[PDB]
Amino acid sequence: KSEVAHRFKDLGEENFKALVLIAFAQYLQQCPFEDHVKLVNEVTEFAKTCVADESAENCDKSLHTLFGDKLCTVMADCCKQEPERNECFLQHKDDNPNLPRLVDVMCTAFHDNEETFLKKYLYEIARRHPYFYAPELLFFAKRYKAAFTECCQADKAACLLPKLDELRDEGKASSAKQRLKCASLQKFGERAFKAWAVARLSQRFPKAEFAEVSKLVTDLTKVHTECCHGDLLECADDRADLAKYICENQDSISSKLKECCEKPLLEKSHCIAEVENDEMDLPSLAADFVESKDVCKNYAEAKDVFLGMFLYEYARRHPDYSVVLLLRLAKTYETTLEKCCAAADPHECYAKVFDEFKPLVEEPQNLIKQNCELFEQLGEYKFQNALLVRYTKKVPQVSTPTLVEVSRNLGKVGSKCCKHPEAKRMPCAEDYLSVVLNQLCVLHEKTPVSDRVTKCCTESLVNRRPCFSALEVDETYVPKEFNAETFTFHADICTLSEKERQIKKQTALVELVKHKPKATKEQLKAVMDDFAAFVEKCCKADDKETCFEEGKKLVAASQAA
Repeated sequence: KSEVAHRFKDLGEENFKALVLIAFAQYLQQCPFEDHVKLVNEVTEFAKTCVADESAENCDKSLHTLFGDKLCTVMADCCKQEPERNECFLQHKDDNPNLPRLVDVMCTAFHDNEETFLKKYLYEIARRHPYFYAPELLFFAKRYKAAFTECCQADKAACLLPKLDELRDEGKASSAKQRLKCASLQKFGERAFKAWAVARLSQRFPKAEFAEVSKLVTDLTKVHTECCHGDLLECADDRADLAKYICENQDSISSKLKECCEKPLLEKSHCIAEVENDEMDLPSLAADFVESKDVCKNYAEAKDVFLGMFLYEYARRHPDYSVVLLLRLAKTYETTLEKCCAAADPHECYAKVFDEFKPLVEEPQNLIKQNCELFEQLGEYKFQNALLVRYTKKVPQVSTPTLVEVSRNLGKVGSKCCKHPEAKRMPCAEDYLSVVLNQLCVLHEKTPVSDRVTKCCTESLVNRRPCFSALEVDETYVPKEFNAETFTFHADICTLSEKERQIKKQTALVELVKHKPKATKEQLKAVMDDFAAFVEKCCKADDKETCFEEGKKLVAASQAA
């Protein structure tokens, strides 16, 4: 009885009220910080009475009832009964909240109140990332404190920032990768997430057999179902159970995790999550899945088991393949079996399934090869502008900030993965590609404006990237005329850093392409540099922001091109 006392004893108090603070902030993202900490205090106070005795007044209540009840003491449409009032809080999670505020003298605030500083960090991140992996957010919290426990007491802004530039970089990656996990579980189903897990684990532990891989998949599926559904306490508990289930059966999984298990709890599960693939002779995979005469009857007797074995055996031999490609081949193998098993001569039909896999393998290899060549031709900034143009052409109805954020992240994928050896570059490039594309989909789903985005985002998870790749120019889009909210500049841009000055210039490039999505050539190259020189000139000028006159001036010169 009393699930709150179960999780309080299993997780401890410190991790308890931190996870409870992440949950309320991800549900009600617009409430002030000091209102949540008081709710956490009253919830943590009630939990200790249930730890004192599991059968008090309301201990036996669900965690949905306990959390939902006091979520509503201070959206009021939802606060209906529990089998429904909890779902109402879920579909109101805002992936793009109207929040704006995301300095070595702030390091003072750390030393004035180390605790409130760290918990306000959890509050600000969780409310802007309502699907953040909460057990992993505790890890960034410890790493946040850890960094401040080293460089905040000679040259502060020299030890802090190189670590406060790697953590936040991992933070954006962590929230985006987890957002894809939640989308696959909630939009595409448990079967889709388990298929992704089977391929991911088979690549990672190719020495582990189909039993333990299937075992770890089932546990991993329950972990992320709870977290994405808002069951943060059970999710952190089960994540600790699974991380400790490994290590105890390490040699039956992979001989490469030993230096991760002597590590503390939050860093050991983060270690196992960031472990690289184990070491990869096996029989020909065509024998059991292609050339055997019993392929159709084995497939019909146990469909998902047969498909899982195929994905496990294929992924265990191809760590050079992306996970999304392996899922793509498994989908093709399923579709081919469905068609040829029902045909006249099935054996001669599905015996060609490896020939149709050939273009599906070469397509991402060619795409990454060409775009990494384009990256090395332009550098990251110009590669971002090239992708900016490319994607505003595909889907010009998408909001300009969304197109700028997606295209800039696509450029970051090139800077990171194109330097890798080809034996690990496609897993990097293509799987991060699906992560960034999922960002576009969830941001567009909040305010759908383009049926082309909607179709590619809802067609199929594995065909998402090929769907977007096939787009070129939206031939039905009517050009947008320039307005006041679109094109005005002033001299406040010169006080900006080098990064947000480029983002401003990249914001205007999107509006350029929206003004005429057919222009392209490198006619857009001339305009983008006409705007660049326009900013450099008026920033170094001798005036009172009266230069930024030249606005109506060179804009017309770009209507000439």
